[PDB]
Amino acid sequence: LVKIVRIETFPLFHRLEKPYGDANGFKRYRTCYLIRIITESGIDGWGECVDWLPALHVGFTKRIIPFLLGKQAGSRLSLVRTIQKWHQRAASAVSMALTEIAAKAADCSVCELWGGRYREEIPVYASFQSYSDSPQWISRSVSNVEAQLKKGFEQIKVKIGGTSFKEDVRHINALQHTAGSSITMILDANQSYDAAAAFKWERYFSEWTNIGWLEEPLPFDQPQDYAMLRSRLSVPVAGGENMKGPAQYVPLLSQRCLDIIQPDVMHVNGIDEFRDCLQLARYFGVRASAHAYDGSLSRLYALFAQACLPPWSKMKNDHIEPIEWDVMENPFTDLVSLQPSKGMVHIPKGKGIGTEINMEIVNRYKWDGSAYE
Amino acid sequence: LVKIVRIETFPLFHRLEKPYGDANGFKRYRTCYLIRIITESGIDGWGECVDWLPALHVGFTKRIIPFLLGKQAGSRLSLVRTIQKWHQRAASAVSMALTEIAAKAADCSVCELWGGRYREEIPVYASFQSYSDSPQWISRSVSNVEAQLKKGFEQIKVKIGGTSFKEDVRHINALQHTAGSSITMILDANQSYDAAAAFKWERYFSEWTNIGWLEEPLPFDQPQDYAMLRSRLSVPVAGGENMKGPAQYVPLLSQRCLDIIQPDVMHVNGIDEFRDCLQLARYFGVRASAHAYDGSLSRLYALFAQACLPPWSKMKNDHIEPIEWDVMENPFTDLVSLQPSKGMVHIPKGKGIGTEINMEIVNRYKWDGSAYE
Amino acid sequence: LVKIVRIETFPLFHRLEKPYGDANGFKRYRTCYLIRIITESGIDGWGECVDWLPALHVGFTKRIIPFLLGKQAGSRLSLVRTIQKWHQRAASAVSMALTEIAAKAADCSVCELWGGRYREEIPVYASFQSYSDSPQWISRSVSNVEAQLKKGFEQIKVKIGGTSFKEDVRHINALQHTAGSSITMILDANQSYDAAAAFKWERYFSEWTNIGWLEEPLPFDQPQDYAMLRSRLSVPVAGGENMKGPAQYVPLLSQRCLDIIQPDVMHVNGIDEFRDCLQLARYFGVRASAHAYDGSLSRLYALFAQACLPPWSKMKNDHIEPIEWDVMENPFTDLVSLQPSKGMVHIPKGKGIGTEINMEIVNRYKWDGSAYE
Amino acid sequence: LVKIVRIETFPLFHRLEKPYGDANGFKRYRTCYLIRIITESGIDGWGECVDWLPALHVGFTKRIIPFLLGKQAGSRLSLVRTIQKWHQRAASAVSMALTEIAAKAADCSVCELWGGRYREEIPVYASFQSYSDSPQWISRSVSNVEAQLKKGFEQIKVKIGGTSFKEDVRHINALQHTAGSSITMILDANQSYDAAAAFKWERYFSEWTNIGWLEEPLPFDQPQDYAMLRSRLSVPVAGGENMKGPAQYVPLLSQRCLDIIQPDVMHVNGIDEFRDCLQLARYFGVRASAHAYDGSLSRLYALFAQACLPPWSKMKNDHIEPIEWDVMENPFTDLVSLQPSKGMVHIPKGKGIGTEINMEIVNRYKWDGSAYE
Repeated sequence: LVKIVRIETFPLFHRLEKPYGDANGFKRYRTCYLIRIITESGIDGWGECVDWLPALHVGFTKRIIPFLLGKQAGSRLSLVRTIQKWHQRAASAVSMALTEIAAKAADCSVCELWGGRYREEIPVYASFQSYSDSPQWISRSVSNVEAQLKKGFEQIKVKIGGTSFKEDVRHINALQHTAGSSITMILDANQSYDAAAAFKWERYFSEWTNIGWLEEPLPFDQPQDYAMLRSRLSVPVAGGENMKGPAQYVPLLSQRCLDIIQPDVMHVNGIDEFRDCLQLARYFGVRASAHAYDGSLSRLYALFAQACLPPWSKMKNDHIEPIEWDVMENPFTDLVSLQPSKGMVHIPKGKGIGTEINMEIVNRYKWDGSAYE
Repeated sequence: LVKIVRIETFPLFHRLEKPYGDANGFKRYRTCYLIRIITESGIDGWGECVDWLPALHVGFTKRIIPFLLGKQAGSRLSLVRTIQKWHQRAASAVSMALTEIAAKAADCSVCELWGGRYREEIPVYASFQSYSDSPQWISRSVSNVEAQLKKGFEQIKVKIGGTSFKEDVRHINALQHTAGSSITMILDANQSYDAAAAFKWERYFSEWTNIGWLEEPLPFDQPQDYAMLRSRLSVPVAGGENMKGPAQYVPLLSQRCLDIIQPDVMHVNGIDEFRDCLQLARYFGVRASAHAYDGSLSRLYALFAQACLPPWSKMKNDHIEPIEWDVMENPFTDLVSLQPSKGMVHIPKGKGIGTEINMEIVNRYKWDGSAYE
Repeated sequence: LVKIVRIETFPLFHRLEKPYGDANGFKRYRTCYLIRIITESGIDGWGECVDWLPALHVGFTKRIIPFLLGKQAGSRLSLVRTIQKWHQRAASAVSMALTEIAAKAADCSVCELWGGRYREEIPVYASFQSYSDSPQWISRSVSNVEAQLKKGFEQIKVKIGGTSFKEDVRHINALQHTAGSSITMILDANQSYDAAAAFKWERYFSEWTNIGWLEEPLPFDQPQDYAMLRSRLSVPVAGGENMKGPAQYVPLLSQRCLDIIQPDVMHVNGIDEFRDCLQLARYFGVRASAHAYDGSLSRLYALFAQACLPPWSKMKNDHIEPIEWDVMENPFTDLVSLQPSKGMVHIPKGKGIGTEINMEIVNRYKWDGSAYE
Repeated sequence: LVKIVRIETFPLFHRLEKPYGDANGFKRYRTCYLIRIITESGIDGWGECVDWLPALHVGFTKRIIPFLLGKQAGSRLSLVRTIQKWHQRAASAVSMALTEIAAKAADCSVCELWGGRYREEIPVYASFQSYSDSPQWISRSVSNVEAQLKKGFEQIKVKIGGTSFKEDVRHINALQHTAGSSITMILDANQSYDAAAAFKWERYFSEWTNIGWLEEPLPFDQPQDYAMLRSRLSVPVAGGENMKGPAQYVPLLSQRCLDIIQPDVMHVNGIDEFRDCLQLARYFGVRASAHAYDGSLSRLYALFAQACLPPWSKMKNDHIEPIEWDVMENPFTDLVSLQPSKGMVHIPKGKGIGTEINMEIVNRYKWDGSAYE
């Protein structure tokens, strides 16, 4: 029954050396917002969220923190529920810090808190923001992908739908010729297309044997269009990274819209809601591969969640979905000291989250408090 | 700490002084099967299941126990999932025992283990096996109901569908005149009917203001008949107590078959799958009221689960569903010293399950090993 | 392995003393066509069909009999299958004679041949052809119904849809006032109506408590209209007496068109196909009440079939559907000596069909071979 | 004549010399449970079921046998329906025994009891448990298949879905090169996949001309996923071996889920319910090919049933579906002395089941009462 006594906030900001992006445009910076909740006993817990920092920082300092102080850290479901009404993304960060506190007070790991892992290794794919601001963007993308293939990644994700079909195809072709067919390739459209535009890829999908899935080809306004497209393509369709929770997945799965859902710990209403998304997928007989582009601490929670997820198939060697691993310039990957080895992540087994937040990163990237174009 | 070293079994049996029943026939006895899992550190936990005792006992002693000895008690998800292949009922009892151990090892209650409760009290309804083997069965039922109303139950469930509509209407009318409109009445058909037979009640549902729901009017073979009937009645329709897990509820809910689902901790694959049933209902926007007719220790788990469930409505004093409380002759109701007052059950707050199994009852009703019927 | 050696035919004809009818018009005569198949061993079997006698008699004498002679009586499925291609109604008669032969050669009853009865008593309703050729048709119908109520029939079927709604209502009202609410009344429209015309009865159905079902309100060209109407009425909808077999029921049941199907032994492809219709209904969760207006020997087979049918409900006193019992002038009711007693028929238990064909009737009503307006 | 006076039980057990399996894991032993029901007159009959022997044996000796003693053997429908409540598996064995008794008492074969056969020979396919515990599992499977092809099997079934697509394709390719296009190949996934995983085979189904069907690609939780996948593949889809009866097939067929249903005599509620499964398929216009992997005496019943089934097509030499023939190490294949020649099984024509249970095998493999695994 140990009360919350203090909460520290760490808005983080990093201007990118070279911009990159996807169909929505070029990213110029990366941000992160960490929280540390400290209880009466001294047991503490960390959380992570990502949103526009001026608005996010006041959400915490002016409303969430004053609410949380003096509250019972153990009333996790209740506290996260009430905060969800003010800022959903903040709510996810709080849910992480409170889970860490719980696991520590219980003297166990987070996976143990959840009833024990099924496995201690989780596959990851290298996730690229393939567009850059250069006429030579295709050759640079090819070089970047080659670099990561050297590291033993066997699965990659790259961007499409930001330029004409003809030009995207040239890019994908160039990657096929370097990577070869033993590398699995995922193509992310970031909702650029309509059904007919997406379908133009089918003639290539008919030939290629190494396409993992087609990701977010369409916006979600018309679920029936997803069901339509899915039944026409020769590769799996994934999506849903901007869904807010299990309730929003339910009708997409009832309508047979997707082969793979992709909840993001930070977009849904916290880690328990996130785990419910994964289970929902299992119950509907569909796959789940977390979106985690902006995560590091949150990404570790997605890995814990995957480790506690039952197999999706009876294939001895192919029965757990990979998680997204951002491979672009981003110092926040080091907030936790955990990296893949040959496309595989080994789950920390220690108490709480089994690892520590890298304070050098926290300190180096302290946000200067200013508005950032 | 938690390696499993010993498992004790307690088959229990009670011959009824006076038989009672429902549309499936008369119950002649009650049974219960308790297990006590003991770990290396001495931390123990209890589970309960119910099935025909000769076959259940051999399943534990010859398959389940030999498998569990030497296993790590904290690998709850994994172990339950493995046992679920040989025996779902057994897996449920195992899940409960492992949950108690987990909470004890964590030095918290089961509800705190799950992220903390939303509330401290849960409503219950008095559940009756209304039919007796007697021409005077209606008068008897009336007397039985009046007895429980004196204890301040505000909601009851009684049986229909075992005899002609005309005679069942006589029974219900008699109850209506004695209990009056302050008392909520739940009618349970136990799958006796087809849509047209069930629909005959509508002309009375048109007049009455105090029907809680119509329970299991039909078998579940044809889900579409449920959606059809639902749209025709003036009262909610509940069921699904014999569904084996959340995956079985999914198509029913996608098809808008039920107003209320009624999972049973002992019929689904364990306490975590049971809790997933309740979450699934919430995400589909349907109500969830646990079936708990057999069961005492499993009934306690159903109450913990309901305490950790967010509200179903925004009504200040009508936003959590009741749980079933068997009010018929059954000594196993005392296995756990928890009873409702004025139709409300206060949830135990102490470490583990916050209560002790009554060894007096366990010893008194030891099954003597004889086969029955 | 006993061959068919001889087959005798008995076209029967009876001019009605006073014509009666339904929405299709007045019946002026009744006909019956009996067959007797005799095997090498002397074991014989009877069958019954009903169709226009000139065409039916040549179907037998010129094609079916010459086919059947020298065939193995025991190859029932095969022989009935092949004859179905020439004349379906004849095929039913053959299937009956061959079943009788089988039961006799096996030294058991027909019910035993089928794996034993569930019960030995079957409820029947008195079935009226309510229209007569008189301004006083309502008073005569009232008198006819009163006469049968004296015999202890508790359920009746009468005709509607042959005249304006206003006039039919006057007739039904007159019957309600004599019979009272302890008599169950069935209303047969013989496909007179469209959805809107049928629905006009709903205002009366809203008031009456003793309506068994509404029978064949619409033609079957548009199954969706049945599904539509069923969901709007306050009484069950029955039909399907002109369906040719199980395959034709399947889509009506998949579309939730009917509460009760009504196969006719003589319209479907013989008795095994007929029993399959009954089982199909059970599997779809719907009721089955045989059409049997023109049957006597065939009616007995419908009774055997009902006796071998599992209950439709869990109601101790209401779990088997009645069969149709023609109560109009018709000497062929006496072809077999079996009559209801207070609305209940007791199934003959003896070997073969447990009864004999009444040869006095066969002889008295020999068809004179002439065309009959 | 047929009062039941004695019932003898024969649990049987065989430890495999070399384990084999499918995507669910490796089989280590085979079991069989035979019953012999003896009537007052000395007429007896046999039944077979398969389940975990300690629990199955107690179910018979303590519940089923005590119920049957003194009952009339000719009340087959009733007795089977009562037993179906305690134990479906047991009811199946009981149904078989009572059917043999019925046919014997009738002095005819089982097929004649059912109305006579349509045909005297039924095609079978060699069914393999393709996976072995060995790096050389592919070569072994190839050798095993070649061995059976030498016996003139023209159709085989092999296992997929237990390992990665890539490795399963290697296995199937190896089989294709050895067996060639004259041999029909059936691929059985044992519910390993989701739709997208199953659909990966389509690019090979596009090339191959000799695939019989794809068996159980998916679990049956979401029927709509089957209809979806069916419309995308170039080969028929079969399944349903774990459906409990015709009522469970109805929604699958209404929804156009399957090209082929695969009832199992021992998994449904008896031989009459099994035959209803096959009839249901015919009325829905779908194919029916019995699952018979375990079973020898029950396999014989499946063959009798198929001999009494009308053709599925109008193709002179391709109008009856094959039945499964287990070709793996299993001494219980000889319990009944019936084997295929050149992939065809000739149906026994003699009274009762036309054959004797091999008491040498029954005695050799007597279960010693020890619990296993």
